[PDB]
Amino acid sequence: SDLTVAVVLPLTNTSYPWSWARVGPAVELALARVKARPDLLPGWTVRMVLGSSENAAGVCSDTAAPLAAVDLKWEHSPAVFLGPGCVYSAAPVGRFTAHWRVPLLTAGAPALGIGVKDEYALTTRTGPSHVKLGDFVTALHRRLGWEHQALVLYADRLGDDRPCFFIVEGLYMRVRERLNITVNHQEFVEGDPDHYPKLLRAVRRKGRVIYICSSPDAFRNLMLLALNAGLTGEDYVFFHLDVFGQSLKSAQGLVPQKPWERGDGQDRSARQAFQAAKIITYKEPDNPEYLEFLKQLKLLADKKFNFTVEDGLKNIIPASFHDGLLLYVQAVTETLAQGGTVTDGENITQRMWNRSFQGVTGYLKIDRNGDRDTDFSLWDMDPETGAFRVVLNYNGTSQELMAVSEHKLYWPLGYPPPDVPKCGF
Ligand SMILES: *[C@@H]1O[C@H](CO)[C@@H](O[C@@H]2O[C@H](CO)[C@@H](O)[C@H](O)[C@H]2NC(C)=O)[C@H](O)[C@H]1NC(C)=O
Ligand SMILES: *[C@@H]1O[C@H](CO)[C@@H](O)[C@H](O)[C@H]1NC(C)=O
Ligand SMILES: [Br-]
Repeated sequence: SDLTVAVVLPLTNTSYPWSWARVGPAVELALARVKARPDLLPGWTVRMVLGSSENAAGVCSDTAAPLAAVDLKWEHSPAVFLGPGCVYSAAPVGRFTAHWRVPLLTAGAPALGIGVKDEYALTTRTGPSHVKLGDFVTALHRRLGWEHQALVLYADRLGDDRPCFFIVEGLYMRVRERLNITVNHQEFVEGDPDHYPKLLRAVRRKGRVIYICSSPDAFRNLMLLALNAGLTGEDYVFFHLDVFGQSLKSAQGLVPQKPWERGDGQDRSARQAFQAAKIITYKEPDNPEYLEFLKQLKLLADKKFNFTVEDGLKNIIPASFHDGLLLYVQAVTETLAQGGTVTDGENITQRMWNRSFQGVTGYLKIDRNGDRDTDFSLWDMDPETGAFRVVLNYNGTSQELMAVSEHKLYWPLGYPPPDVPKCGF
């Protein structure tokens, strides 16, 4: 019989990490692996029905998505939902699926609010979530002895899925819960020169350990301004929250990363400014199955989905959809083996939560709350070359920070700055 999967993702817009053009080829690869394992889903064939989260304007919507989920639910009685990826689409869809007691799988929806599983029942997140970044910051602060204060600056585009707002919301709640520190925050608009005076005033008076969520250019600009104001690596550290690594190039091999470089006549000043800057990204999976996945994903997307998949950290999302689907397929199989059936959402979800699995993204742990443990990398500058590289990795499960390639964290004075200045703010 059929195990029907309902997909609510962006079907025509190709610009999201969870767009169908990237997730669809990944899902196909997953279903081919399943089809070649007869021990899986004994007497059940996975079929896919598709609905779009996009409004007329072509963006993922808080309206189009639940309307589509409702339609797919009536027409197909799906055993499970795949997606949505956008916070704004996921929020209403997840409340519906919870009410239907039908499992929803996603590698998007990183927002804090989705982690409230009393509301978002049977939602399993197999991609990153923003509280996990709070875990990473928590670890950093314990490693480096920062136990009092931090400042967060963040900005977003005109009005959308507000990635940076949700990143900060996630970071703030988790960090406050575990470290009891004071976390000042401050929103700004990127294209507005009126906002810079207040940003630089806030850096001066509100913190010394500083987190910035913004476009690569807004970060560079702020660093240049910080330098000109005599705010240097001795008293300050600036973390760029750039989870998908936009400020950095991919498939570089031995070509050194110089995120401070523009050829705009400020490169020397930028390099000098970036001595005080470190970059926080998701961890690039390093296992060989992943590189094979990327090879296969690229070929399939170009062939059947009319789309060129670029190298980048964004590709972890479709791979996590891939892995999530397989984790779900294993769970259903285990449920069938012990007398259950495919529509037993609660029993299927219990078998995914608090569990380890091996997939193209490597080792993956889903925590007790149904959210994947997320790994992070910290990049900083070789003072000799100006180049950036990964110097620390964070394992989301063990909560361990490990040195990478025997590198040392760069500090101008050889030790990190205190989070409170010796004379007060
Ligand atoms: C695909 O999605 C992107 C958004 O993720 C669309 O681009 C935004 O479009 C709105 C108007 O709808 C603008 O105000 C934003 O500033 C745009 N932002 C970005 C990031 O470009 C894009 O138009 C969509 N494309 C299609 C064909 O539907
Ligand atoms: C992360 O730590 C966990 C828990 O010890 C371990 O299972 C896993 O193998 C680690 N991840 C990697 C990629 O080493
Ligand atoms: Br979506």
